[PDB]
Amino acid sequence: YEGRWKTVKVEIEDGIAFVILNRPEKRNAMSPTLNREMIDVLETLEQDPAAGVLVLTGAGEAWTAGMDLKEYFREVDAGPEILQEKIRREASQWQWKLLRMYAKPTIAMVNGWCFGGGFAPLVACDLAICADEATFGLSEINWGIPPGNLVSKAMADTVGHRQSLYYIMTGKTFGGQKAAEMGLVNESVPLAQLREVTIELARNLLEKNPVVLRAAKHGFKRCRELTWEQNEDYLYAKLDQSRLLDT
Amino acid sequence: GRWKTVKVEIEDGIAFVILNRPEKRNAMSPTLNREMIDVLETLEQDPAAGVLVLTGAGEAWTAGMDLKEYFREVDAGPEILQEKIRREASQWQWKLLRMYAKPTIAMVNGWCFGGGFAPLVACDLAICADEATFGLSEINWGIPPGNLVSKAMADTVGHRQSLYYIMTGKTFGGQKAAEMGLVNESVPLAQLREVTIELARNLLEKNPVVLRAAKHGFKRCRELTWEQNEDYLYAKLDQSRLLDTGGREQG
Amino acid sequence: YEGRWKTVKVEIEDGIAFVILNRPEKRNAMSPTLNREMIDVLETLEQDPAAGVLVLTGAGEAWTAGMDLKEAGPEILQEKIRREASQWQWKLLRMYAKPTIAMVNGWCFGGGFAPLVACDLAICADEATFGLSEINWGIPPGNLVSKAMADTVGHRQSLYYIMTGKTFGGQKAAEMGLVNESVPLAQLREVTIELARNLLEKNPVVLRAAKHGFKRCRELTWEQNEDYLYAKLDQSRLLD
Amino acid sequence: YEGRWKTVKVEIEDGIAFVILNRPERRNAMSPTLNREMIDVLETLEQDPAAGVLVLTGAGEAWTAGMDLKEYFREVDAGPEILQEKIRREASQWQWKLLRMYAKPTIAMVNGWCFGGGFAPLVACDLAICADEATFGLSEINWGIPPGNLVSKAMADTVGHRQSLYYIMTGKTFGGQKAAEMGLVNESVPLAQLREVTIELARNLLEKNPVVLRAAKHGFKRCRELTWEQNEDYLYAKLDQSRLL
Amino acid sequence: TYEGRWKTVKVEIEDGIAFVILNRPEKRNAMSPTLNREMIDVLETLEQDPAAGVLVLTGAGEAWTAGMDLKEYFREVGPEILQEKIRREASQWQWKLLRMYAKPTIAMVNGWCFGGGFAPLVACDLAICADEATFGLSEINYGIPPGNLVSKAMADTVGHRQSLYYIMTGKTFGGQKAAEMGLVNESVPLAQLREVTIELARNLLEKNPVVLRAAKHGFKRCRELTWEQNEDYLYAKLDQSRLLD
Amino acid sequence: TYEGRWKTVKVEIEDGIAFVILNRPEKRNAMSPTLNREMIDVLETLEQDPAAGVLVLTGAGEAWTAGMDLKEYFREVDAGPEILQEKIRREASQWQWKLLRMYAKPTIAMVNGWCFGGGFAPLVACDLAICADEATFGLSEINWGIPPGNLVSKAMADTVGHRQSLYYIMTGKTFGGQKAAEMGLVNESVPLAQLREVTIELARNLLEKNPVVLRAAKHGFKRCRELTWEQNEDYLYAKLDQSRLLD
Ligand SMILES: CC(=O)SCCNC(=O)CCNC(=O)[C@H](O)C(C)(C)COP(=O)(O)OP(=O)(O)OC[C@H]1O[C@@H](n2cnc3c(N)ncnc32)[C@H](O)[C@@H]1OP(=O)(O)O
Ligand SMILES: CC(=O)SCCNC(=O)CCNC(=O)[C@H](O)C(C)(C)COP(=O)(O)OP(=O)(O)OC[C@H]1O[C@@H](n2cnc3c(N)ncnc32)[C@H](O)[C@@H]1OP(=O)(O)O
Ligand SMILES: CC(=O)SCCNC(=O)CCNC(=O)[C@H](O)C(C)(C)COP(=O)(O)OP(=O)(O)OC[C@H]1O[C@@H](n2cnc3c(N)ncnc32)[C@H](O)[C@@H]1OP(=O)(O)O
Ligand SMILES: CC(=O)SCCNC(=O)CCNC(=O)[C@H](O)C(C)(C)COP(=O)(O)OP(=O)(O)OC[C@H]1O[C@@H](n2cnc3c(N)ncnc32)[C@H](O)[C@@H]1OP(=O)(O)O
Ligand SMILES: CC(=O)SCCNC(=O)CCNC(=O)[C@H](O)C(C)(C)COP(=O)(O)OP(=O)(O)OC[C@H]1O[C@@H](n2cnc3c(N)ncnc32)[C@H](O)[C@@H]1OP(=O)(O)O
Ligand SMILES: COc1cc(C=O)ccc1O
Repeated sequence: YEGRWKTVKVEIEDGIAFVILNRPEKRNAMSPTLNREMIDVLETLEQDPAAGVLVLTGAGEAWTAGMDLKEYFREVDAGPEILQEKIRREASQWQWKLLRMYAKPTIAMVNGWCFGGGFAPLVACDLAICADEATFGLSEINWGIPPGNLVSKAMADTVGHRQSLYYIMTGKTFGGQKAAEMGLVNESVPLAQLREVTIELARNLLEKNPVVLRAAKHGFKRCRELTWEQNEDYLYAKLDQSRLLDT
Repeated sequence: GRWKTVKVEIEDGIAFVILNRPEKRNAMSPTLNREMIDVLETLEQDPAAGVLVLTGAGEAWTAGMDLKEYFREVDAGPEILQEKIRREASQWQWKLLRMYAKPTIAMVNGWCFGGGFAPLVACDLAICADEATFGLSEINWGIPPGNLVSKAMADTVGHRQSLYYIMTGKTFGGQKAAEMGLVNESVPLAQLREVTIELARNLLEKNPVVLRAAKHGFKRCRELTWEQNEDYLYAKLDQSRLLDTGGREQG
Repeated sequence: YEGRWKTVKVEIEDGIAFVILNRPEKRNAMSPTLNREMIDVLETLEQDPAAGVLVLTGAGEAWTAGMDLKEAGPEILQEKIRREASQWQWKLLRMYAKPTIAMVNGWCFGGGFAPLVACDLAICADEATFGLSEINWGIPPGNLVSKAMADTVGHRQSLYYIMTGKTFGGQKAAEMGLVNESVPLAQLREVTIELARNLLEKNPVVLRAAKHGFKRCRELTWEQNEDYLYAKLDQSRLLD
Repeated sequence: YEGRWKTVKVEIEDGIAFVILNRPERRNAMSPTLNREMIDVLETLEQDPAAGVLVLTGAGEAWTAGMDLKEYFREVDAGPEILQEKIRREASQWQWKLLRMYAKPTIAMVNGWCFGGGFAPLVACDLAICADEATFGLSEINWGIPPGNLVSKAMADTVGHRQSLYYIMTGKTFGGQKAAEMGLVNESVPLAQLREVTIELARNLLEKNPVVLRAAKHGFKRCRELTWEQNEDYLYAKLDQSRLL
Repeated sequence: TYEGRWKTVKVEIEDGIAFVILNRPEKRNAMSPTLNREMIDVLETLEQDPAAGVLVLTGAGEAWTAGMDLKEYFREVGPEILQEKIRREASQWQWKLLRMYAKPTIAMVNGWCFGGGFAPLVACDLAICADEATFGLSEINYGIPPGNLVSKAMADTVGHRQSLYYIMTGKTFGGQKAAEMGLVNESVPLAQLREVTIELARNLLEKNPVVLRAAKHGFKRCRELTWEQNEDYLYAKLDQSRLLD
Repeated sequence: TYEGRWKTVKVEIEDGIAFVILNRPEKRNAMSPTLNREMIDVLETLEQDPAAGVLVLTGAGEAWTAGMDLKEYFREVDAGPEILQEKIRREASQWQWKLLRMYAKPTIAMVNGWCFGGGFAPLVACDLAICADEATFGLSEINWGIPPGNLVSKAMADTVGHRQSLYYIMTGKTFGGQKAAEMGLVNESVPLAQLREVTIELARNLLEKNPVVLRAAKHGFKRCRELTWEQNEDYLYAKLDQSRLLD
């Protein structure tokens, strides 16, 4: 994995795969290059047995500062309209299509700045711990666009109706304690203890049968979309599928 | 003096829509309903108005549906009159209001009961007075919550707490309303107007069409799957770029 | 109702029907027998004018320690066994005719979460312990357990407790929104009763419309609900 | 109602309110005037006990040639955005917001051309009889737009998946017989028999209790959206609402 | 044997085919609450009976079912709460147990099918009728909208325009029209009804029962789910089938 | 030239029409994990290729497709790691409907022959379909001892009536091209000798449309099925306006 990707670094320690967004000089802004590389990282790590749990984090002071306004636009305008379709799909592909129902447990370790488009993979990640010192913001409004991709849904899934509208509509920033209070993350802790808390959580997840864990996490995310009567069918099916697959 | 039961004041781009039946604690009559439609429709076309703040005259925000004024009409006409009277209440309370073209803030200055919860939650954001008292009194009056009241709770207040207040009909204060997610914030009545106006000013700074796309998109995306939203939210983004004449000039 | 059921007791006092899960020796673990009796209990108390409100609680230290793992046959029996669990836990309970309160006096694990959340309201003891232990036993949550969490507990929290299987006490359950409130055990029965009596002062048909409407409206758009809620209100006025 | 509206006529006979789109010189294209008049028509006939069933039909050769290319699109598109959104909302308001769950039974009586945007109120009307000679078309694609407003959903509700995509994607026209065969309408008959057949259906409808008829038709259109288990609750509520009212 | 076991219903099993015979022919198999309760017991019993691999729901005499029993419902109902129970019992067998029943089910519609009979007709997986069978949603003419899951049964099997026509008019229709509309798989002469049904039952009996159950259930659920929801759901059913088989 | 490019598929473009030919006719175009991976590549490639205006999905030889490859797609995957199964299923879904159902360009299935089981997903993902009278269809899954996997049962639900769908799923009975057209599974059935001509005529019609506009129209229709009227008022107007932008 060393030197494999230009904009991401992967460090696998004893079952825990740290996936590190690695454009710290651009505050880990999500360029099309990065989107395409994160797709390869998630696919590759899915099939790597040494990666039992994934921790998504950022190099330097940012977690991610959102979409790369420059490189995204640079590539999009260099091509015909239909290029935008491909470029948008690639962002969705790693941010949540692969990530939201990922085969392996995932934890967002939010060490610093998290803006705009970063909310989608933040929520696609199963659980999330952040630094008190981290700063969040849905700054789309202040740039003259509504939240794009699945950002507004990420909010809708995790943060109350009123709170979600306040932050989307104002673009106002908030810290890690506020993010845990509003339910965006599981926990906010001082940055000095971020890695410790995250690793403790990752090892607790490593204790469980991966196939059983997958059945439980996926079934929970899906169940929110189904009625009780539909869930009776769906949730038992996931139960039974787990039993078949769990080996 | 355009409306009998509602006053509108526009200052620096903020339209204060003031429910104006204080003698009745701003209860919602069919007249009020009909006039609120006209108000929302009027203000929508008013380039001077960039944010709406929905508040009450006197001590109440609204004490809810005016039940005498409702029966006055419903029992003087055939069954089908009820259809029209309900459509009119819904029309301003949420059909126009929930997905309103312009940003909306409920400034809950006081009493908020019953049917008041629907326009409350229809309003995008809400700041109340600490001193405000809310309640879902419907149950003690012998009816389940009418109109969209129960959905308004569902959208903003946890399952357990929603059931509790619907089932018991117990009242709660602004702090507890903030706590449960019904409103954004609760502040002392003495600071309610200034707090709402600073929020309102923030919102006037935003591109209107873009704010519209953002707030509508959020409310609708709650109903859709992630994969349905991929399609819907990008559509709202692209629509916002077209309709905003405007410009989006970050870039 | 004395002596009527092997694994449950019903005790009615002045409109309040206490339904007491009664296998203390196995921490009120839910067996096929218990499931069948609970169906009978629910159907009976429905038609009994003496029960105005049901409070679902547990004998001894447990509320319920979840499905009974010991209490094998042809494949088709599993269909019936699963259906019987569902039938009382939420098919009858979630939209029950009468107001229901869970009184969580102690241990609440696994499959207990389903009737916990089907119960309309819930008060628990500070000393009670809850957990979604499924994961530690090697199954995801069965039946309606995960949806039960989805309805009451935030996304992050739900996933945390489901994925880790970590236990939490009464105060945390109230803070998460799992139950309405947590009181010391010493005051659980009194606080529960005060709530029950409050609900007993309502018109039952109206209360029913109100609590059914709210649970269903969560599933419907605002436009659907304009139709559905007014329908429930009018149905209420008919059934008076 | 004689001379009440500029672009629509209402002629009531024996409990049947014939609502006639009345711009035959513009093939009944739906302009902002017509849209606003149609709202007033719907609201008025709702409260008029003389009207027991509405028959939606068109003066001249057309049922409706769709939205007014000039007055609804071209003149508006250039004007204030906020007015555009209001104009769209007014089109919806009569075409389906009031019409799809209308208090009273509704029949579209499709005497001729039906294009584009006419498909929304077509499907909002409970039942529909067209003439064999009527021609239908989702011509939007050929005019450079996808179908606007609720037109696509009007198709989705009544015409199977492959046929809907076919007619939306090609914009090919189809006659009344094909319209009945695909499920867009209930029946197609020669134009010479259209009024008779439609009146006979209206008379059947007029024999039913209005409130019960409302509960049944509303309930059906809503139930398509709900699960069986949600429907147990909802449909029994509609039945009980019906008994109350 | 189940001979003489129930008052209003008969079960006769031949070679794995369980004929469930609605048996109040003097009352055209009207569904009283006694019949509803007995049907609950029948479904629960046949579920666990390995002799029964497929269930065929038919009616004694000239009716399949004339719908809900007017007299015996309106009788057994005061106190209000009793209606809750009676309505449940009706739903319990008609579709709560039946629609997602563990074994494959076939409606064999030999005659009259009205009103409330539509719920179990469509809960049954497949259906064959006689050309001579007559159907109608007479609820409108009795002054109630269709109750229970009747309107959804229609919504699942019959096109939008046709369902509204029949619901709003209450008009009757024969076996051939029932098949044309999609309400049943096939209409055949009465003399061929039993053997066609049996031929189909024999085909179903040849399948792996657990697999058949996954397949029929997953189809009916998938109608309610989006494609992305069904990727998850349908693989879960497949994998569940592989476990349980 | 796409000549020689993929092992198990061919692309031939004539005048804006990209014929995508499933090409294992000696295996009746059974869909192996190789063919699935390659079809993902084909669709991403053709999406960005302005020479391709409309895709026609068809089979070499006597088959359209005989369904998933029992040997390469089921048997051999079953012998592999569990986590591999996850990727294999995803890669089948990826070309069959995740890219294909809302594909950017118009699609037509040209069903020249056998179409079984797994075939039904990409059959209905394709916007339009013409088949030969001589083609034979079947949901054979039940007779191999599985329920329909992947999206097959949803493909049937979207296109074929409730009664007919259960009948064919439950019995496993085959049916011909005319009956496929009658049931709503395809748009039309013609003799095989005319299949190509009729398909190209349709494709030529489709190529006259503004692609961005055609895309909005077919996508909006598919999605509107899932939404209520009030929802569609929002969504369908968003599609119309997005179209006016990108157009
Ligand atoms: C669609 C959406 O995602 S909307 C969200 C878009 N992103 C944002 O609104 C956040 C934008 N960035 C910021 O607010 C600031 O960069 C912060 C708070 C993240 C960091 O502040 P600072 O520590 O003062 O660093 P600074 O602003 O100098 O940025 C460092 C470099 O990162 C670049 N950068 C930061 N964020 C982005 C971004 N989203 N896209 C592209 N470049 C970025 C900066 O332009 C700067 O470039 P340069 O020094 O090579 O010219
Ligand atoms: C499908 C689902 O519901 S997920 C499973 C959810 N439930 C659980 O994880 C709980 C399992 N049980 C426990 O963890 C413990 O019994 C506790 C914490 C509830 C209480 O523990 P203690 O106070 O130490 O008492 P203890 O464990 O000895 O319980 C005594 C009896 O209860 C029985 N019991 C408790 N829960 C269950 C159960 N869920 N199934 C079967 N038996 C149970 C024990 O087997 C034991 O039986 P015995 O006396 O014949 O040997
Ligand atoms: C979303 C939408 O609704 S997109 C638009 C969809 N509508 C259509 O495609 C139909 C367009 N119209 C036509 O194709 C034809 O007019 C037909 C087939 C209906 C009738 O054809 P003809 O009998 O030959 O009449 P003709 O085309 O000359 O129209 C006669 C008058 O009606 C007008 N007219 C017809 N349709 C419309 C329309 N949709 N909007 C505005 N005016 C219309 C014509 O402009 C002409 O008026 P004018 O001479 O004052 O300019
Ligand atoms: C809620 C719902 O399901 S809506 C009610 C649905 N049913 C209907 O609309 C039709 C009711 N019945 C009929 O129309 C006719 O009985 C038919 C067409 C089924 C058969 O007609 P006929 O063969 O001429 O027989 P007839 O009308 O004499 O009925 C025979 C007996 O069955 C009884 N019966 C038939 N249907 C019902 C019913 N739904 N409920 C109670 N009794 C019924 C009749 O009252 C009659 O009783 P009797 O001889 O003991 O006095
Ligand atoms: C979920 C799913 O998709 S399960 C798969 C469902 N598919 C089916 O039920 C169809 C299976 N195939 C058949 O029934 C037949 O092969 C038919 C009707 C399509 C064509 O029959 P024929 O013309 O007699 O050709 P035949 O059966 O000899 O097939 C030719 C070769 O294709 C292979 N083949 C055909 N279908 C498949 C398939 N689905 N998977 C793997 N290999 C296949 C055969 O094994 C044979 O291989 P061989 O020559 O290497 O031994
Ligand atoms: C496209 O993948 C699959 C298709 C099928 C069709 O029956 C079954 C299992 C699968 O994995």
